[PDB]
Amino acid sequence: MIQRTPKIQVYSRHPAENGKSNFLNCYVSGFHPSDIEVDLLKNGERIEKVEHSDLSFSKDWSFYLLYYTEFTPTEKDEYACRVNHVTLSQPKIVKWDRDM
Amino acid sequence: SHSMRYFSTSVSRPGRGEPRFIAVGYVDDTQFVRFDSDAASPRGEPRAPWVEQEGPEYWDRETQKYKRQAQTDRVSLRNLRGYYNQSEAGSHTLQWMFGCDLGDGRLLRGYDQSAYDGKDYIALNEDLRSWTAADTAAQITQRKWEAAREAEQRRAYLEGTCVEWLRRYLENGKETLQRAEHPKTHVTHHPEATLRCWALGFYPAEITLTWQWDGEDQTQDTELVETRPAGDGTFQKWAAVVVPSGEEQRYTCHVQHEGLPEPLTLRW
Amino acid sequence: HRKPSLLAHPGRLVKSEETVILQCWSDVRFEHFLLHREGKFKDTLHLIGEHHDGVSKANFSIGPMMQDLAGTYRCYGSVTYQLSAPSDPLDIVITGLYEKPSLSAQPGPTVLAGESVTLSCSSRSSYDMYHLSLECRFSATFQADFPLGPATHGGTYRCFGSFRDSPYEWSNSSDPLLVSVI
Amino acid sequence: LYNTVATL
Repeated sequence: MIQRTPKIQVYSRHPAENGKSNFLNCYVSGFHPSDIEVDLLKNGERIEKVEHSDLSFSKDWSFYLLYYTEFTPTEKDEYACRVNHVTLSQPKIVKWDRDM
Repeated sequence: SHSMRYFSTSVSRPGRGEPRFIAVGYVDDTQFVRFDSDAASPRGEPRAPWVEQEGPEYWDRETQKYKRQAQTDRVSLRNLRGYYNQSEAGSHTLQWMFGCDLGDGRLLRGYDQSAYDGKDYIALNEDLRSWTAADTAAQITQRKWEAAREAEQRRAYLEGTCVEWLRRYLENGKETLQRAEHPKTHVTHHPEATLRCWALGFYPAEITLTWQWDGEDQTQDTELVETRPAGDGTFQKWAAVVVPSGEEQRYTCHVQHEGLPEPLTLRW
Repeated sequence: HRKPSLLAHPGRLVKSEETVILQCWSDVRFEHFLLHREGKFKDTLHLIGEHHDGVSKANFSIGPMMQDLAGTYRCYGSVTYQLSAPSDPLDIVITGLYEKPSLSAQPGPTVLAGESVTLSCSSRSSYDMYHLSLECRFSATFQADFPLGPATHGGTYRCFGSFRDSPYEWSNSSDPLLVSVI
Repeated sequence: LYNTVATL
């Protein structure tokens, strides 16, 4: 029985530019087991029309998933990704930085 | 250097019903099929256009094979729990991966291996006729599979069926599978300052990014993120560096990718 | 109440992906019959009773044969539930999952009356025990020897192999061996 | 084209 910690990246499909429609992504990979909960936050609150890809895994048997949704970036509207896993003591929030 | 790969996962949930089974298939870096046992009407679903016109006979045969494998995994999960003297209350995971690689145009090498709870269990050897068991429990499985002449059947699929259909998919979808998409690149400046080299919207995922300084590689002080999916079938990556404010024009970013006629060089 | 009876048609050895009938029956006019399986995957089936032609019965269809359907079966009669004593146990076995063993006769397939005759069952697979059918079981080239004693009435024999951790999953059948006493 | 095999 082995267990691995998820890696997280928060980013947008296209280069961000306020007032324009885009897609906000949260990419989790390298974790085990596959039971995981991932949430996209709009100013600290949950978005509810979020979809995700089909489960797959890599050479070392660790899983990866992508969570995505439609959104419109603006100014002083902050976004983050919140994931919880059996390997994490408390949930971990990762804020979206449009320069990374 | 094309390849076809399949990934299957079964997870047990004692009490909340029978195990969950999900399988996906790839050609190179492109998904083209999926199956989920928790769907309302479980069936194989296309995920790329070049398998959408195969006919209902094709997709019904695929659906029957997926349902058979989910039933097979359910028995295997119960057997493994006995091999390891585990309780009937905990959750456990079983993964399976196989596929073929092409080169002159035929089989370069085949794969077929399994894992239990995240660790190696049993794997088919590169000779496609002998097994490698990871522990004493997997030795029971090896003895059963040797008595069943099972390696003969996996080799026949990998050397014939896997290769034939990979060639067929590559021809029907050659306008997207065999035409690379070049990355769109630009450099950004972030205040000593930071230089970031971007690469977006490219396919396949293989790419190389390198910062320089009068032709000298700057590997020591280069931040670099893992290649990530864009969400539409393309990929992204960037490499950064920190520079004395004033010497920005002395540094260059270099991009190597299949979709470029020749490597690129950038400045801020 | 009294216990019912339980048999299999055409037999308890079921080829892979085939079907078999488990028939519970009694002279008591039970309203319902229950079929219970003990093994890897336990299950319980229910069928309404049928009372035509001088007996009360229920025909349970078990198929297509897979590994989760092999095991020990017992059936019950319901007076209303409110059940009776359990029937005699019956072992349903799946066959044809491994390669067939070899079956030979140590002092010859054709023998004289009164002579002793011993049958042998061998294979290169690491089977843990063997089964002989005309229904014996012996522990394990891995091979087991079956002594038949002084020859009286010969017949046709078959052989199967199995693994210890899965005693209801058998190999393919060996080629039949006919013994003749003259 | 998928493939389905024996139990462990």
